[PDB]
Amino acid sequence: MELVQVLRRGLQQVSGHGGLRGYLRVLFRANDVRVGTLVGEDKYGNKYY
Amino acid sequence: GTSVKPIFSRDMNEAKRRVRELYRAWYREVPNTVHLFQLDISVKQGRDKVREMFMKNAHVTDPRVVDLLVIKGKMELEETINVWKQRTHIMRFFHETEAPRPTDFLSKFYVGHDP
Amino acid sequence: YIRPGGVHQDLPLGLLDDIYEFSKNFSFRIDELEEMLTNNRIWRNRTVDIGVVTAEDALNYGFSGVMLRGSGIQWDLRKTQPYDVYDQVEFDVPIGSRGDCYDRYLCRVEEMRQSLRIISQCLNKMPPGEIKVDDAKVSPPKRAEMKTSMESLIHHFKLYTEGYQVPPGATYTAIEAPK
Amino acid sequence: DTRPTIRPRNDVVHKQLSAFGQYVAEILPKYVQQVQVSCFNELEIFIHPDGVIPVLTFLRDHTNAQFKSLADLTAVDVPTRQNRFEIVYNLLSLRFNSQIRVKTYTDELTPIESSVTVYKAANWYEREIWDMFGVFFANHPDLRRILTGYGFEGHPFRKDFPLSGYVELRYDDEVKRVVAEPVELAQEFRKFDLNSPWEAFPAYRQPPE
Amino acid sequence: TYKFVNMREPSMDMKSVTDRAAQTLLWTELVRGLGMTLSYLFREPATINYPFEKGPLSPRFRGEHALRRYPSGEERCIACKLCEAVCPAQAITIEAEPRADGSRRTTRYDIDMTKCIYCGFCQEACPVDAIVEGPNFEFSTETHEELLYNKEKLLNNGDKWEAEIAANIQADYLYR
Amino acid sequence: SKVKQDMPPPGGYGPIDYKRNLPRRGLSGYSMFAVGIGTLLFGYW
Amino acid sequence: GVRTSPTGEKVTHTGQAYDDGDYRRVRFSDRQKEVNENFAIDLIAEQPVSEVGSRVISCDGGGGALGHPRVYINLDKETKTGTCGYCGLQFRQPHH
Amino acid sequence: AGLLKKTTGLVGLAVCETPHERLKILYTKILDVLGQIPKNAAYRKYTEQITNEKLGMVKAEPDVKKLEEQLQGGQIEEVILQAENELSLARKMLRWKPWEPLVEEPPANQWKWPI
Amino acid sequence: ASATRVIQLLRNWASGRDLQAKLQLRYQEISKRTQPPPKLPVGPSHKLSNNYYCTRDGRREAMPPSIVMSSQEKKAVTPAPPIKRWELSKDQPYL
Ligand code: SF4
Ligand code: SF4
Ligand SMILES: [Zn+2]
Repeated sequence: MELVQVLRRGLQQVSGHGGLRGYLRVLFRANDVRVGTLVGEDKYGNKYY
Repeated sequence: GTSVKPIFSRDMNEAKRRVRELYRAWYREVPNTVHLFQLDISVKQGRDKVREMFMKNAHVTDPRVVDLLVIKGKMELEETINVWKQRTHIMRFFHETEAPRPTDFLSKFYVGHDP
Repeated sequence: YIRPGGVHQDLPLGLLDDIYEFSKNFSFRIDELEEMLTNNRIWRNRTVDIGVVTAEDALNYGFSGVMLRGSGIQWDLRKTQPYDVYDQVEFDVPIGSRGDCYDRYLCRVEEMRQSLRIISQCLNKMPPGEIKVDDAKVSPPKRAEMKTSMESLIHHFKLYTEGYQVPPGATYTAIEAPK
Repeated sequence: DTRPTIRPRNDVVHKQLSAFGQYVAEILPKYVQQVQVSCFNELEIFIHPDGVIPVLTFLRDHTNAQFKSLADLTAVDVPTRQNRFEIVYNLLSLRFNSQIRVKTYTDELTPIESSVTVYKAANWYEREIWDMFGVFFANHPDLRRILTGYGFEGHPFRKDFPLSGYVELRYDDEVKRVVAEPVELAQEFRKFDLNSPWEAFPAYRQPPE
Repeated sequence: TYKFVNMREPSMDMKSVTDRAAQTLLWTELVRGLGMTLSYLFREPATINYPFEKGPLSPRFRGEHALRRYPSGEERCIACKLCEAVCPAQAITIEAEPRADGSRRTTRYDIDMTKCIYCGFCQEACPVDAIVEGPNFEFSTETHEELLYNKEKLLNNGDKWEAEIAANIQADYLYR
Repeated sequence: SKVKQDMPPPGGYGPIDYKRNLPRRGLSGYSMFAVGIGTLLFGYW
Repeated sequence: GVRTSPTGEKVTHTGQAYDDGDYRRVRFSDRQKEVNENFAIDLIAEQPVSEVGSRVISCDGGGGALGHPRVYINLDKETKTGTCGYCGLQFRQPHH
Repeated sequence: AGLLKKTTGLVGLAVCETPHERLKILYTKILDVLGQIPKNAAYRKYTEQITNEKLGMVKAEPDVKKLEEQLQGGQIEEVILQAENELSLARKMLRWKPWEPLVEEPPANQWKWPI
Repeated sequence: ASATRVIQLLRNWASGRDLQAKLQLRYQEISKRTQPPPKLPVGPSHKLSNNYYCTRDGRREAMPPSIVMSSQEKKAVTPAPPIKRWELSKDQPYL
């Protein structure tokens, strides 16, 4: 059951990262696929989590 | 005041005695030093140079100063043969990288305001 | 940080708490090392009975700290000559009885634990008060006092340009640095 | 302490050291010229230059001294003294938890017979006193340079020696070797004269001379 | 007080020696090393994803220096000249002149990043807290000349990091 | 205002363990050899 | 503000200006000369002149602890608006 | 006395199984060599004071375990080592003979810090 | 922390100890990085009553070394009492 939840969380990462495109984008641009709440944004496009 | 301690030598005779074999040793070492250290200078250059630093201080009178500087001059020949120094440490004695400093009065006057 | 006359600044609020959390978990990390190395044959055989020295040669050679305590020499600066507040705290000096490489290793890891003892005691007995001496001639005045009082400004000026003049003399002070 | 600002003093150790100061003095009225116990419970035994072995062997093996820990040996180059160098031994007693300081005056040429026999710790602790200062130590196993560069010239800790020295290195592409040249700095040392013209603490003032 | 660290009394009963023989023959203690290191294999790493996340710092951090200025805009530095006097590396070099207004400030505040020590004495030096170290530490470069700073470069950095250091000294000046 | 500076909690921080906590685990030496021999005769059989 | 030299060479508040030849300017090309566009002199001059009716006025400069060492500049010279040395703010007093 | 302690806790220094009489015969020896140095000597008076006095109970009290606090100088097995050191000193300063006045008064004011 | 229970038993069993009690990294336990402003104490001699520097002169109260014997029936003493053999550890004497 625990492994099922972890797999569920893994799929939620893809959904959180705007589907497939964002998930592949962040993985090949930041080596991170962990998603957190939006916290702010400067006048530059720098997404902050 | 005049009476003082002979760190190794009573008289300049035994002081000049000390400089002799060290001079003999320094002249024997030249062919092997240049060989293993892999230099480009000639054996005679070492000999006539080993000549050189023996003379600029060949004017002292206190037998302590000469014989203390004897152990000073003692203190590189072994530092060479046991390859302790580098190539840069004995071409340093062959000061060559610099321009030849000015000798006539006019040349110093031309270079700058420094005697 | 450690300046003549005390310390330069005071700790940020709550710093004692975070270091306390580290102190609780650190003893586990020491156990981690001892599990890893202490009983391992390969480590011992590369370390035990290696580089042994007698007590007399170790002392005559000018050695200090673990180099003596590993060889069984009964000596430690914090205990014999307690500087600062080291007298108002107890700690078990880990004296070995072989003098080889292994004895010093166990001597160090116990000194790790005994160091952790000092953290615990000073943490539960941290007194209030100022961080530097109350003498502007050797301690720069507080920034707030700097910008309102003349004598603070003069003393701050002369301390940061000329500095305090130390009375003449000589002194060889000694502390047990972990080396 | 009623006055927490000033450091408390320990008088009990003060005369106890003073008692031991006279103690060693009476054994060797030939060597011990001066004994001094400072304010901070530090005792100093001023000895003659040829006393490096005797008094140290005394302090090392005595029943009431047992000072077998050689802390350090240092020189204090004082130009204004006819004996510029001042070799200073520091001794520590495990049994009596005390410290011993002995100083010997010495000129440049005048040698000091090595104390290696007394303490073998001094073996390495002379190879730099010859390096930094230039005081030669007699009957010593080796006097090799271990701080100055290989073939470096001079004794840097001497106060006639500049802080920047004389030689500066640089790799030279002409000869494929780093070579030395006379030192020229990007910026010179902006020395500061911080000795205030108004007198300091009057206790240590020199008498009218 | 003190304690021994190597006094081992291996009991010579038939029990303990069997354990000792078991230890040597079957590499029990070595297996502990395997099981010990295996334990952290199955544990999370603590590897910060730089530069997507940095290390934790404190308001007292000392980094790239930056000369600040008052809320009005006038520079804080007043030819105080204390900063280089207390600077233990002599990186600061400052020369003042008369100024047209009479608020005679300096023309030069060259501090060599390859000479300074990030001592912390700089802010403690000038009473008007003119020069402070900004929290920046990524001011790396490729030519040695750029590390040599000058009065324009510091003042520009002061105008850059002004948003940060102002809050840093805001939450730390009580300690100072 | 009253003096506020970093101080321990009024009861002090909790106790900090400092012993060596090396775990006494594993089987007895005879059991090690017993099973070690035990799996053997299974293999030959 | 900031001015422009004959070679462009945006002058600094100090007044540094490389000459026509001035071979040292070769380090400037292919790069940029760092200039602080904000000049100290003309960002304090336009600041409003404070009107405080007293002979002696403290000049801590805002945030006494965080400002500059407080001065007690005199305000009696009616010709010249008395200003703090550290602050540079020009304090004037209305008609004594 | 009692059971012979296995180790002294100081590597290199071993346990002597007959310590009391070794300490005895040492203490007489330093008393013996102290016969040579004349009576007026202060070093003689100092160690003729702590030898016989410390030879007292080691002659009387035979228990080395109690001898630890009789001498307050740690373990007996290194007390005899220290006693040997005192014997070495007696041999050494039988040459030194420091009872003469100073060899030299200190040249002018070489002392008197500060300068 | 993230780590599921089955992993935790594997880590706990392999290391022979429980690790969820204390971990190498940090978590919410740390103090927040926006601690309230402090109110640092004043000096012991900060009083505006009698506080003359004539009392505390640590630098000035120093004295040049005391002259005891200069070149220009007895007892035997030691520079300090001989050290005291400290006892074994009460918590754990034999490690
Ligand atoms: S930066 Fe500070 S110390 Fe330096 S001159 Fe300016 S005010 Fe003085
Ligand atoms: S940068 Fe560091 S070394 Fe340089 S002046 Fe400032 S504090 Fe001193
Ligand atoms: Zn002002």
